[PDB]
Amino acid sequence: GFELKPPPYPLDALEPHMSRETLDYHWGKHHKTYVENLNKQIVGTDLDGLSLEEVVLLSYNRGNMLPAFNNAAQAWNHEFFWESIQPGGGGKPSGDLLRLIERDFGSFSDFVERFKAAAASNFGSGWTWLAYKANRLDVANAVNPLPKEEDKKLVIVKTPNAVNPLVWDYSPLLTIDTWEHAYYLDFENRRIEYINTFMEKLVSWETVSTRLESAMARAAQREQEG
Amino acid sequence: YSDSEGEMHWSTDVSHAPEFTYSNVHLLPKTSHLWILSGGSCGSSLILFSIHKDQDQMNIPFLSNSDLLAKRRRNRFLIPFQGISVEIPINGIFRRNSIFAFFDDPRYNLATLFPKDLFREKDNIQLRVFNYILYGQLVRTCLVLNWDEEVRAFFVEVNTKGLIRDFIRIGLVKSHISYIRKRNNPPDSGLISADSMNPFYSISQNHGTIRMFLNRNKESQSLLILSSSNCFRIGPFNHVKYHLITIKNSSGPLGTAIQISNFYSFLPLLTYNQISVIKYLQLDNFKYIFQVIHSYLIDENGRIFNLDPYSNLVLNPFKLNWYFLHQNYNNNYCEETSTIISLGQFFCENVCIAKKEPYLKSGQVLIVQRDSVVIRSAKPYLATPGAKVHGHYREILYEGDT
Amino acid sequence: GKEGTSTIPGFNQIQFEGFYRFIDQGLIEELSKFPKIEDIDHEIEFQLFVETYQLVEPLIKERDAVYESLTYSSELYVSAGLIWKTNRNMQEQRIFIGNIPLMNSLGTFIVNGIYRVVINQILQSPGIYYQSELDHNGISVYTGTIISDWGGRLELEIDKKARIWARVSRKQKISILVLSSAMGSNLREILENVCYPEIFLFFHQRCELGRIGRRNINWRLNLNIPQNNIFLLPRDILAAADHLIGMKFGMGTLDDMNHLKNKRIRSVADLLQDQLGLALARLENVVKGTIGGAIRHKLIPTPQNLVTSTPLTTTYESFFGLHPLSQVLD
Amino acid sequence: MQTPLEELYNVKVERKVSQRRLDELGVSRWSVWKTGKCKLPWDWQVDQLVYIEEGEVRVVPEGSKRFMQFLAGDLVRYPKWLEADLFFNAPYSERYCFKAYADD
Amino acid sequence: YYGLKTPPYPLDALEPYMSRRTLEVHWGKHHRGYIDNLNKQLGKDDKLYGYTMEELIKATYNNGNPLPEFNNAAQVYNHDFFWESMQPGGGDMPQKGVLEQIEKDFGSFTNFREKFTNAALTQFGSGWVWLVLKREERRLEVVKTSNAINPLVWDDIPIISLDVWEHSYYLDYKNERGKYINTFLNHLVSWNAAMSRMARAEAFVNLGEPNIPIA
Amino acid sequence: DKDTEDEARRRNWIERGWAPWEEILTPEADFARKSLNEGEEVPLQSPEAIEAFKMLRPSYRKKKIKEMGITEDEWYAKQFEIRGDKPPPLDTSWAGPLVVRQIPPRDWPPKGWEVDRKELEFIREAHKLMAERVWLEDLDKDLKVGEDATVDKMCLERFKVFLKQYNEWVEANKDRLEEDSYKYDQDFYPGRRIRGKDYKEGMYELPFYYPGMICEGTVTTLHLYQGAFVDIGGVHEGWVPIKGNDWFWIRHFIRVGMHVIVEITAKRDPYRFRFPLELRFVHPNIDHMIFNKFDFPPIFHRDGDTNPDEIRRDCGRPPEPRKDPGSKPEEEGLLSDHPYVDKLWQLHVAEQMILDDYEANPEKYKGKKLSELSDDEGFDERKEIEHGEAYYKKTKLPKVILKTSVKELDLEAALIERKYHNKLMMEAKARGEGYKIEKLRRNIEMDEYDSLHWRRSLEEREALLRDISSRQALGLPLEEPGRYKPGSFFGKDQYDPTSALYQYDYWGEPKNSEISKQERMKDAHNKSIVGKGNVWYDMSYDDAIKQTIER
Ligand SMILES: [Fe+3]
Ligand SMILES: [Fe+3]
Repeated sequence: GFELKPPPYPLDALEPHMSRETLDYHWGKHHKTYVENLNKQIVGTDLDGLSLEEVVLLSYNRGNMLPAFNNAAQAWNHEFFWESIQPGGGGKPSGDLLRLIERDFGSFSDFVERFKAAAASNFGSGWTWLAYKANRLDVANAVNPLPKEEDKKLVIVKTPNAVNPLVWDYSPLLTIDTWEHAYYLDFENRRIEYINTFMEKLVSWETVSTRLESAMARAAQREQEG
Repeated sequence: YSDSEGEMHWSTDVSHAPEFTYSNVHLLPKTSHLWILSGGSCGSSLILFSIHKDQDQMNIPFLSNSDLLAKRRRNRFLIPFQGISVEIPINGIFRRNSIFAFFDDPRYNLATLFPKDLFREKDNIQLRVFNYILYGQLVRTCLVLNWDEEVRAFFVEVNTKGLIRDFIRIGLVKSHISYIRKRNNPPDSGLISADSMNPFYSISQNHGTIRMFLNRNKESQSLLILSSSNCFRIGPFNHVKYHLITIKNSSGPLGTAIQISNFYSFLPLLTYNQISVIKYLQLDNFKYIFQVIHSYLIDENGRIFNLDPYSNLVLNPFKLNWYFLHQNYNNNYCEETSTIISLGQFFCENVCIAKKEPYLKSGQVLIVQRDSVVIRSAKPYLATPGAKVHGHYREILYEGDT
Repeated sequence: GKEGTSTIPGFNQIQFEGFYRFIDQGLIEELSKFPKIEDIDHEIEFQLFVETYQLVEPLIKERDAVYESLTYSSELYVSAGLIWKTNRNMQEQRIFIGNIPLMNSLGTFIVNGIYRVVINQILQSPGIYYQSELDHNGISVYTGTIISDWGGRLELEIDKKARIWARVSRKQKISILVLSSAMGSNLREILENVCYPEIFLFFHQRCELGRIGRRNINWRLNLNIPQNNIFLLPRDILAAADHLIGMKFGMGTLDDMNHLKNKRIRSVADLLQDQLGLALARLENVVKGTIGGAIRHKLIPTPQNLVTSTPLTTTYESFFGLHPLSQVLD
Repeated sequence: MQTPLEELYNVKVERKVSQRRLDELGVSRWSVWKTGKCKLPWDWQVDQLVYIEEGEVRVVPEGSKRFMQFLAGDLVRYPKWLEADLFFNAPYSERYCFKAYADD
Repeated sequence: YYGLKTPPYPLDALEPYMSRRTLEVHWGKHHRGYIDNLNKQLGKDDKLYGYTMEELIKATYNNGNPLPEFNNAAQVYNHDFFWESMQPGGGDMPQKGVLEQIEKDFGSFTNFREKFTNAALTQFGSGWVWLVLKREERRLEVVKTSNAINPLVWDDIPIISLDVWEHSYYLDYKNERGKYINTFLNHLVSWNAAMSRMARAEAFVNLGEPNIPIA
Repeated sequence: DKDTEDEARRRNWIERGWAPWEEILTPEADFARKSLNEGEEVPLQSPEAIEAFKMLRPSYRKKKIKEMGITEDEWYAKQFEIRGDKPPPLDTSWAGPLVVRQIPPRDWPPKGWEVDRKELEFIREAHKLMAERVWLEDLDKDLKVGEDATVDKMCLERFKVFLKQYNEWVEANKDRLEEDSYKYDQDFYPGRRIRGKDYKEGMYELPFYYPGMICEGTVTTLHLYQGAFVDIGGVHEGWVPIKGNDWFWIRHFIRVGMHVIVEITAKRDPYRFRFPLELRFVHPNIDHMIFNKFDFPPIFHRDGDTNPDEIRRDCGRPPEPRKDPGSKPEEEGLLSDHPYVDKLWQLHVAEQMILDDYEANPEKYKGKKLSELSDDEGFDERKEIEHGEAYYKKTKLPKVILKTSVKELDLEAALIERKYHNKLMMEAKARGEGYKIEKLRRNIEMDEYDSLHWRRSLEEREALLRDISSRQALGLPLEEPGRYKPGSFFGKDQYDPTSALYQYDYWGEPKNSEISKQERMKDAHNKSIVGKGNVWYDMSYDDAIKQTIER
């Protein structure tokens, strides 16, 4: 039921990089099918378009994998993926992330090499995520009697097919579409170039920071609400 | 009645269809013999079907401010021993809602009974502190333990340099059927109970093959044991009657057969049968279907070598030279040997192979070799027409069974 | 333990072994069956502490007992509990229930100065028995019968594909098509899990099989119910028709009621235990009668005052004097 | 001869692993689990990569009477669905990181 | 230590239903990359080395917990099985035993094609489409397996394999997987290949019926 | 329904493994079957019965044998001839010529037995040659026949190097392997190592063989329940898995003594698997007459096979199934019960036990420092978890005694804490108050040990969740396959007291119920303390500490 949000940048913004005709099918074909299938599957269900993010969580059904889940996750994944890239790209994180990756992944140089290796090692079609970890299990003894600041850290999670860290109660910050359709059309099968160009020419740290300044706001209330 | 454990068998003259279509009873239109193939029945011991399968050799037999001293653990707890007096049954079992401590309060709120551990695991035991009235001291409280399997109480002692302290624990020893997912093993405290597990830090015949088959009328495979008490060897006799830069022919490997791209199979077929040709042949390999074996050997350099392409010639890998095959392996089957005794056939007690050879004991031919034959003991029972055979084919009968 | 393995066993061992079993095991078993005493709820509660039972050697010797025409017997003492909840105070006393007759090593009792022996009785064992039956015209109807420790006669006969009669008595001719739920069981949830169900398309008198019956009902019907359970189960009734149908097709054989495996021998141990149970059954009525009189007069009686030696002594004297099995020693 | 329990239960063992491996694995960032002489029955519902710093741990698979001796400085990867116990006789601490499917 | 086995046809022989350029990367890069990675892993371990292809996949599968070498080991077999499953001038319609078995198990080929296409379409993400023979059930089956999973892990014998990995069709059919699936079954699938795979499978399943004596 | 005498017979062959095997009857037994058909006591009219009657005299047997021209031993051999219709003759047609490459076995070298790695890598290069594409069309091209086709024209160097290594290994292990055969295999059987005088030099060991190679051999023994065994010139005979009534037709073709061309299907460990060389006939082709298949190859059960899981793990057999608990592992509560805390609790008690005694009376303790204190005598013979039996005034209860050596105690840290906590109560006594201490230094170190164990259960659980979806999205099993089979698999009779089938609650619980009898006592026992009291209020124990602290 949800409308397909166009990417917040012109379709011809990264021609010296991944071309528009690739995007004409990655967004105009792949993403259109994902959203329209949801419109054909959420016609009269119990949800009928409550909120897109919780639909993936609701359709997750704790691993039961309802049929609408795959299109729902892909719709959010690609939509989240479009925001992750701006025409400028590259650069380095600005302050807010720097206090984290340095204390979690040693250094930015260590992190980027680790991030590229994780995405490259991702076998088959899937997604690689850099997600803030603010997990809260709905089970006995889940709450830590002595919470610590370093307990909620940044983790690099590689997920197959269509599954996002939202099902782990994590808050994704950035992701790379390691599905072959995202990168196979232009530079053949060189996923390494796809990962390199994504990190050095396409990452939007400011967008990640905006999606990170929200991360420790959903996290900023859990410890004080109780 | 059967005089030995074994499996039912009849060659013929017994109605395959039962008398009624719910019973293991068969009628004989003609008189015939019912054979009981002797076999050890190990039905008195547990059989693990994941490890015990057909034709397995069995070299081994089958099986068969004192508060801070307490502790709240998983479905158990310890308490100091002598105002929290302890009440216990004669043998000691707290079924449900039973009290184990009252703590009579003279003032008529509760004093802590545990060191308030920082992690509250989801235990089945529930502790409740019911306050009674006794009139209608009067508000003497009580300690009630409840679960949702039986608790057991037995005091443990901490010996150290002579001095002694008593400690009563109350476990939740269950039926052991719920002890899945070994994490959930109160046996983590079971060793301090009546257990004798070695810490591997200070601890420092029967034969027979498995004759197991699935009788679908039982939905459970039945087991027989074939050993030296059932199968015996008949004495040796002559029953098999047989009908160039090269070395003598010797039985051995020819080398790995590479796959043929014309047949696009990773492991080459190398052979069709009568059914296969009229079922699997792509109307293009007919030119290659030969009735005679043609052997080709290639080297690491890709060169194709055959020697004479008219006779069965192969290379011996161990001695690295060519030699002839035995009989050219013609497509049409021809009799090479002819054994007097065929495999799987039965005979009675006094059948004679020849004049010199002694008589053959009753049984079924189980193993056929070049000279000797191994027989599985069988006991034929003569049955007249109109008799009723109890049991389906290959059904296990024990001693005394009708 | 290896008594008769090598030598000829003592001729009185059966009498000897039975009595020791009765003293060792047949006393607490019946005493444990003695219930609590209370009317509804008042300043009264009476009970017996079974674990504290004691037996005292008789004062009189065997020669004195026969010469005086007395009964050579031991005295049974059990601690009893009484509380008056209006006072809410516990009164405890070691009461004297009565006298338990003692036999000598030769296997003979003396009651009122006469040597009496308790001969052995042979009865049909509790369990399922499949036996054919013929009628005025001849039906050859296979019949399954269930016997309990009370001599139950729950017959279950098959009239081919028609109903399965379950007459408890001769006038109780009743089917089981609608008795699927019956006592507390259910509808066709497990009835169709064995063979075919197309055929379908009291509290304590004879309802428990006992220790012996559970073994036999499992022995024939091949049931996984543990021997610890005593009460009959609808699974057992369900399995009764299961093997009953097989007899129609020729599988299995009819039980021979004259076979000793179908018989049970009850010795002096069994009979003395039964009379003890009757005595306690008469004893609980005495205390119930006593508390009614005590309440009606409003006096504070000791636990001894609530009991008398009559229920225990009289029943044994009646047993030895009237029961056909208790014969005068020849 | 019977096969050793190591490859029988496909438990990866990397004895006296060189310092190069410990870097890219982030062993310095693995959680610490320290214990003394005790017995820890357990069943691995997920793959676990355990590095041992001191002491030694003897693990017996459930139903077995043979133990697997792991010394200090080794790397042990307990696979999924493994039912066993963790015995100890000396103060023992480990750095571990449970790994999901294709995690790393 | 397995060489990169070339397809039984030149890379340009699949035109126009398959561009040779996509073959140059699907077989020249993806398959060869799988070949090189597997060979490096086999050099480390002498236990995995020495396993046959069918045994190596099943052993590395580890009963549902694949070893790190499984992905490379499974893929090299799948890609090798994929090239032989296709041939120039392929497609058409199977005959003889393969046709009889498909009719016997799936009712009709058109029923099988619908079952085959639906399994291929519903396969989400990277995976393979397998026409396999069940050892215990003694019948043909269509199974969808994601990523490198192949029915050898369940002892099933593959007969026809279809690669629905996005690298196999994107350069020619992009998002039109259905058309790519259809042209595979119409002009690419080698039904002659299935018969030979059936012949080897027949050596282990015996799809025939016995000849019970009258006596 | 029913079953005619054509499908029940078919069902018997397929499911019951029926086969009309020949019965070689004696003249007395043959006469019984031919004469009881006619009745009980009647003149025999059937010529078969009449002839069977005359054969009861072996003298009459001689006349018939003499008349038909038989040496009286062919007749004894004729009676064993297979009766019934013969199967159609086999016509094994080769699928083109067989092309053979002398490829060294992949599994070489054997377990252990380090060899020249440089030579080994040279050998292993031949394995990559398997991928070479070979067509029957380009086969006669550059074909060599005769002198040019001799061995001296062949490279075979990678195979030759393997032979050099193989021969060296054979010499160093010929005696070692033979002794193991005697040590483990009591009796020689087809498929076991040929030992004793029957062993001949030159027999190929198992590492010489590898699946996929073609061998020429002769069948030496036929086993009805196992199959035919082929001698392929090795120490262990090859095995072809032919089982059951399939032999009824195969026995006409596969007969002992014939020469066959066979293909090695699998090679296994001879110690575990009893038939280490699993074979497959390629001439004659029997694949169209083999309907009974071994799901798993038969294995031994050696002396040390105590753990069933080890046995099935050594081979490829599935694990032992168990009843599924029905509870999702991920939704189960986390565990914080660190096992060492229970042991650590014993040490904590001992620290307070010595200190309390030391503080109580200034005994001989002053002679030796607490840290300097040594253990007593006889601590070795204390079994340290030794059981026992005790009995109180009213109750008889089991007792367990736990010794604790003074070596594993931090007395100096404890006594300082003991004194420090002792120097913290007189202030309360200075104000007339209690001094219930929150926790002791031993207690807090239990908290971190539980915290460490809880942390292990935590990060595992979240990693478990991530593992669930990856397997769920990929079809991989969440739990171990084979293990945790569905319900009703374990037989048909399961005692379920919850189910009304096994329920005995017809009209209330009978007074003779052991549960009810063992319920009224708890009714008596719990009311032996309170009597006819009434419960004012009731709540769980966790809440019973909160309001007292809040006071
Ligand atoms: Fe994508
Ligand atoms: Fe592919």
